[PDB]
Amino acid sequence: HDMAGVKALVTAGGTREPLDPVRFIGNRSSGKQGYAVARVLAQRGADVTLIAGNTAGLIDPAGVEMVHIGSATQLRDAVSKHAPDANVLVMAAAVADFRPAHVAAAKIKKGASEPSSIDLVRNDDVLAGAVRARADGQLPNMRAIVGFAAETGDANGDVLFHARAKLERKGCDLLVVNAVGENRAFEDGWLLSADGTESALEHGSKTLMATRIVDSIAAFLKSQ
Amino acid sequence: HDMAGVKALVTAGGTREPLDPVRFIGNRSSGKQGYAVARVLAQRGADVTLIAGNTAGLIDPAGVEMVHIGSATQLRDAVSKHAPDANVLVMAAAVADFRPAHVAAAKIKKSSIDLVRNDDVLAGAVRARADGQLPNMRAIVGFAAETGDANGDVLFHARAKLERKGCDLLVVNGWLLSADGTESALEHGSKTLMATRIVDSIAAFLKSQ
Ligand SMILES: Nc1ccn([C@@H]2O[C@H](COP(=O)(O)OP(=O)(O)OP(=O)(O)O)[C@@H](O)[C@H]2O)c(=O)n1
Ligand SMILES: Nc1ccn([C@@H]2O[C@H](COP(=O)(O)OP(=O)(O)OP(=O)(O)O)[C@@H](O)[C@H]2O)c(=O)n1
Ligand SMILES: COc1ccc2[nH]c(C(=O)O)cc2c1
Ligand SMILES: [Ca+2]
Ligand SMILES: [Ca+2]
Repeated sequence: HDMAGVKALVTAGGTREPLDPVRFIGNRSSGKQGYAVARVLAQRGADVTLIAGNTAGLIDPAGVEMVHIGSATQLRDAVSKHAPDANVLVMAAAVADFRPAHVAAAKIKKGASEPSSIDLVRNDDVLAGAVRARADGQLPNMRAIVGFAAETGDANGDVLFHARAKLERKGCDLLVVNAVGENRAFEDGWLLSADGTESALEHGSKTLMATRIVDSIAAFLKSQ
Repeated sequence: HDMAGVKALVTAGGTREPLDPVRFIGNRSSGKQGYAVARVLAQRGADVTLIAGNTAGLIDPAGVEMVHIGSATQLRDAVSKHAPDANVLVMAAAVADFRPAHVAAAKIKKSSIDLVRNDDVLAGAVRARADGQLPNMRAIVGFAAETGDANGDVLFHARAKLERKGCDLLVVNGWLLSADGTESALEHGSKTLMATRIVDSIAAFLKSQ
């Protein structure tokens, strides 16, 4: 029970930026990977609370207090509220970077006219505010902040050169890059610790992936 | 088994228009209504093909030919390949009306997005039949999604949609509008009963033909 006596808060799923009651803007996270690690935590003795975004269809993990949100701002409101109680923070949510400038209260009808263009307004970075909040002494309880990253690589640089920067810019303790697995085929794995450790993530299932991460988390709490 | 020897084509769920590998634009359909009709359809003897977009984790109906799609262009092309074989088309998919002007092949690293309209598949099916490309098509069904405003009721707007679209039946959400001008109400029973009233209403038409 390596995680006995730990209150752990995790975010999972992808957020939806409404355009109107029906249309919206999204990121392609199923949420399964985030659910998978919270489930392991509960297994290792951890006190888990799950903020989940649009992951319905998935079954609620046993022993985990669940809270549901929809927009990316609804996430920030949810995270801010439960955060000063948690010992560990895990942000496996694919949070939307932007949202429509205005939301109509009703459906927008399809016209025979040059389809207009959607202007955008930036959403609050939840993980960056939490590093600041702790840094400002607002988190006496927080012992661990874990991020998740997706990188493909550009001609600026590969997938790996890109997330050493993101780890340095966001300032979290561990960063999981390219870490979602496959149970079906065609469905780079990299753990970046804050020590400069670049342990690679074995290609495998969501569970072994989820196990290695909590495995990587526990060690840190012991080093602390 | 009133639907013996009937080839039937169904769409259900929603489409997703890529922005890049990760971001996309969609709708909020469950797919439940369409899956329910294909299910009821199969029960009465139909050769069912389900072109299915985004759902809530729904399970593929059985005895149903399934086709899975993501974008709306993937749907149009999916419907076109399978259309000349069917005797009935049921267009319960919530199809995206537009898609991004540009799609990135890789992730966009951290404004305004320009848009392009998607071809209206149901309208393309209604005229296609009128033009004699579908001797096999005997019934074409649309589904209306209305919230309403000050220009009219959810109800009025969709009297317009029946005339603009030109299909055999239009089911509004619970109400059902025939091409006779027939206007029926749907009791909010189970989606299973709604789907039952619907196929019953579809069947009635094929005899009136
Ligand atoms: N490009 C599109 C979009 C809609 N659909 C179909 O057209 C019907 C009408 O649905 P609705 O979205 O309410 O009609 P729209 O013409 O898109 O009206 P609106 O202005 O509300 O968007 C649905 O069966 C849907 O499957 C379609 O085939 N072609
Ligand atoms: N508004 C946001 C966006 C992301 N994150 C967190 O920051 C990490 C970065 O995820 P990713 O989307 O891959 O990177 P971005 O922050 O979007 O940066 P970029 O656009 O450069 O890829 C993730 O753990 C995510 O949960 C967050 O909480 N706040
Ligand atoms: C945008 O980056 C992504 C893309 C897909 C994803 N899936 C999951 C998951 O929780 O399974 C997380 C996640 C993040
Ligand atoms: Ca992003
Ligand atoms: Ca539409």
